[PDB]
Amino acid sequence: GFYWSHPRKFGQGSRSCRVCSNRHGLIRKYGLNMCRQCFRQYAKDIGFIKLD
Amino acid sequence: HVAQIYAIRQSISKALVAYYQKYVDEASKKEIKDILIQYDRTLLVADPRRCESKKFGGPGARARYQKSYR
Amino acid sequence: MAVQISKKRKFVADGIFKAELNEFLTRELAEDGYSGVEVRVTPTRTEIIILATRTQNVLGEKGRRIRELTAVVQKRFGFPEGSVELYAEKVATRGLCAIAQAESLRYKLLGGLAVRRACYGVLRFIMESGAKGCEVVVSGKLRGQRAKSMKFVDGLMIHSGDPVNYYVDTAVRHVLLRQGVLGIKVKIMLPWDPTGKIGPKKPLPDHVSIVEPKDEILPTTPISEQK
Amino acid sequence: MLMPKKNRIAIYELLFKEGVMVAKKDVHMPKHPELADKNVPNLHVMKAMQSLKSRGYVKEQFAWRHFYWYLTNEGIQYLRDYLHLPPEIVPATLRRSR
Amino acid sequence: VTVKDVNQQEFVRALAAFLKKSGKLKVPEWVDTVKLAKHKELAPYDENWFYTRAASTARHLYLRGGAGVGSMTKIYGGRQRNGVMPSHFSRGSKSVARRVLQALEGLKMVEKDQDGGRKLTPQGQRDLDRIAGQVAAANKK
Amino acid sequence: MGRVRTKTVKKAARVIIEKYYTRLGNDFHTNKRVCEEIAIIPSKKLRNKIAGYVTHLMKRIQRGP
Amino acid sequence: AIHRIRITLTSRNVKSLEKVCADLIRGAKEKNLKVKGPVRMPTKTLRITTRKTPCGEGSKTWDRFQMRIPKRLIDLHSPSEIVKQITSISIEPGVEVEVTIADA
RNA sequence: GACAGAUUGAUAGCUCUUUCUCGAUUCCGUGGGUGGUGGUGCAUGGCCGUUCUUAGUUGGUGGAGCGAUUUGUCUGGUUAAUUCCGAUAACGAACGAGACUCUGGCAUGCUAACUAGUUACGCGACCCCCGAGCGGUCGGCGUCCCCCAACUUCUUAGAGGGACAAGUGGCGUUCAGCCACCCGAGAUUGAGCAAUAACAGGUCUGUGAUGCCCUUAGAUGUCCGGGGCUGCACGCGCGCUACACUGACUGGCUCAGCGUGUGCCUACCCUACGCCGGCAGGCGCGGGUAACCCGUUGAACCCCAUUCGUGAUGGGGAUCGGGGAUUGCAAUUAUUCCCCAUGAACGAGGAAUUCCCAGUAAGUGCGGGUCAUAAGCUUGCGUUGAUUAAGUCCCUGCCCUUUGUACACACCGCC
Repeated sequence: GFYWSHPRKFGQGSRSCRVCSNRHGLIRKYGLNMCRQCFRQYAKDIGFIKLD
Repeated sequence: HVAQIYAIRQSISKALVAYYQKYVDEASKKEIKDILIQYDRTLLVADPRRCESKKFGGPGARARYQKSYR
Repeated sequence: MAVQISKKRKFVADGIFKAELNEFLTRELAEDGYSGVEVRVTPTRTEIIILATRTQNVLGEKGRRIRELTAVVQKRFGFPEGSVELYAEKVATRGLCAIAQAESLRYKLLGGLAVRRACYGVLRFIMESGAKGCEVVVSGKLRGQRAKSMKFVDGLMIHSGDPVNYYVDTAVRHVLLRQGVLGIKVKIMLPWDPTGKIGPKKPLPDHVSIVEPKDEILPTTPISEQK
Repeated sequence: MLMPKKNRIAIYELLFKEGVMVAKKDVHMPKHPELADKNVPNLHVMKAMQSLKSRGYVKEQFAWRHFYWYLTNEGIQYLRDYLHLPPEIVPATLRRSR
Repeated sequence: VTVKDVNQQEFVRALAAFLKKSGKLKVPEWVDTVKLAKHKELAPYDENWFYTRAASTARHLYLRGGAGVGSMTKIYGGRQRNGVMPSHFSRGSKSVARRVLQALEGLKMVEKDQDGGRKLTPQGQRDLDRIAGQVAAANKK
Repeated sequence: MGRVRTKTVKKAARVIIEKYYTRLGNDFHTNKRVCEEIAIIPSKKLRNKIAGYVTHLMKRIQRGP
Repeated sequence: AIHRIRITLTSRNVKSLEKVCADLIRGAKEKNLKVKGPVRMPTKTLRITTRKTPCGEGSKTWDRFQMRIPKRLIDLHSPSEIVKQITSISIEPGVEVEVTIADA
């Protein structure tokens, strides 16, 4: 067990979607780390309700 | 900057109005309120207005990011 | 430990934990008609009421399955030994929950059946149960290389407003078949408008109920009385 | 009956010790909560357990990238006979109820 | 007739004069070659800012109970063409507001407050607004 | 222009009056909260909006039936 | 004991927070002591703005995902009974309750 | 499963001798997978886009048609809106609109609030002439606060109320309403939600949603190193900055709001105040699950103080010369920033064409999102805040009705 090495510490190497491990359009804010779609799926359940 | 002034204008006309009303008299309150509201400039009247929100697909409230078009 | 995670970043986290559950739970207690958890945090403890239907399967061998899921949630979201008790309960009037019936239709098709006779069997039921109205949509390829979309509807249904938000019981579920993939969409209308017990708002705001004259008898000559 | 012996013999006996073994799908952990005498992340765990299911002596869920390894009644034999463990054994689901 | 009662912009005009006509403060050397803030395009014409800016800074402290260097930088701002770019806000120079504070400290117009930040000291509190009397009573105009 | 009335109002209004001619009058704010008593009008807008014709039909009635 | 207790009530549901908030006032005033009633902080609006579209295309429409979080808090002075009574009762929905010891 | 060299990029036993250990793993077939940001969005789920915030759609019973179908579902007035009334073989219903939610504004009306403000006190003070004043006295920032003041005047957020074409005068079939005026927010402050029914719209690269297909170890499995995605005679698309003197650079004064922040799922912030340095910055140290700390968020336009003189000039400010910082293991392929230095076209834009009516256009920063590094991107937020339409269908495109139609892949047709 050796070699699989870089900065996996910053850069999107590191961070990915908690639901589906895709690595774009990522809701970093507010300690979510969902992909932007994985919001609208896991959104009502979270608490973000569309008001206005 | 500017707002702060019809704010302070409105305030020292309103305050002065509540002055002559509450303890002093009413006739002078009404002679004041007349002298003011014959030309308002929103002196005792709060300007009911406030800014619109922005909507997506535009720089301001209403206007829109220019349409590409072939 | 001395983090004190933020009333911004914390309710987000418990919304997330909520979601993470309601998925594995859905995806594992599927054949048993999981309707929904309501997460029940307490002193020293985190209750979590698994509101599903056929509780003979959530218990299993003398109550094994319940004990697996308890251990799972212990081992995942960080709940120490004796700090999490699952509590499987049977759903009241399962006709009126959506995902119960929508799942009942993933598995009625999966089992091996036509669309037609099945979804009627659902739609029939959910109305007969006690619904203001309902609809079911079975989009997807359906005995043909092309995709159809089928929609069998019954009773009343509001299709706009805030009202929708606390009245309809929407539920999407896929279904993966020996061919490909259909969509179920069950969308039930709740008649808790009549009698929740205190049905939330009760009126659909359109609807006013004028209580009637009731008495208003007698003009007559004057008279008096004493007591 | 495979791979790094020290690590994988410990993964079996972890799973026999427990009713359920959760995980995460992440090759780059060098650890895993409880056990992990040494390294043995996903890989050594997965490689073992994704063997166990396919032959049949364990059963899955997945649920938001994690692997929901639940121990099968047939596996009770496979792993205790792997681990020479006593013919009573009692894995973990002893389960005093009421 | 406090700093407020005097029409505040012809305050620092005379307070710049004060500290010139004192002939002490501690003018230094980065001076003739100073930018003033990366903010600006060009070094300032009145060759004598800091008599007039230490004036500002010192009266400023009169108006506000405590102020750091970080504060002084903040307050003397502006827009900043990064050019074809849009304009943004850049803090003023620290060095200069700092040495203005430290130099005001030499005459003892100011002092370091408790809880961080400079405020003006009673002695300075005087020299400041003494001339407020002299600016109102220079003449009514 | 903005406001012509909806049939939830026009119908309920006309039906209050059919049933409480004696209770109502030709003011707003009186019969306004009569409607709170004799009906279950959920929204304040509608509650209030209903006393709309409740008046516009009394102004009609005195003039004609 | 009598110590300077703060109860900080943080929740999302305004109605299901102010049934609890009222029950602490009416729970303390039963066994009267002191209070300084419910304080009302600014409500924090957790506002996210993502594209409606998965993938690219269509005229650019986004949603406006919101979560509120109103904080009430109630000061009091009591022993280790009245705290452990008033906190454990009036729990239930999605409501978080803090208990500060005293002053800091 | 292999510590010195041939090598190789690599301290890759990945490989060419040597061999020293774990030791039942290993290896080699076969079938079969397992992935794949491979393929196919005319194999599909969901989700989205849109026809289309346009007024439309549907049924029960009647009535008409043998029956597809049709009326109800409409001449006219009305209306943002088959929305309403009424004429009425229809009567009374259902979805869309409306009602609703959020929001935005009147609430010296209530409940309160050391995580708001506080307010003004009481002003008890420090208090320096901060300033007025001979002195009493006063104007005023700051503080000394605290508090066992007092209170909600603004702040906050809970319950409330209200605004409802409500009154009066026109106009109107004198109905439905429309118009004007009164009190006053005059019936419209702005979104979200949005039907039937569609469309090879888009999406397999948001989905551990996935049909089938490919590919499958030399692997399109996962990566390291580099490279590219940035390349350049030309073409178009959204932006910004200018063209200057109602302006340019030179003093100064001075007014927020929505947010945002550490200590977060795997290594990582927000930043107050000390020195140092010009500056980038650097180096000191401080508060901060936050309405406390940043933070009276001390901004730009704006506002005020001097230069300049209509010079492609001081606008403009490109393209390069050279330094210096910072992020990053690493910036070559100017990373980002600063400091120098060069110092462009543009003096209002040829053919066209979108945007919109009130706190609106425009300017103007500022947050958020994107972020190690970082935005000329969007989405919000105030702030400064105009001109003008207040109507029409003249162009474009939409609704109904009647009608014609050899069109029904519907005129981008048919011939």
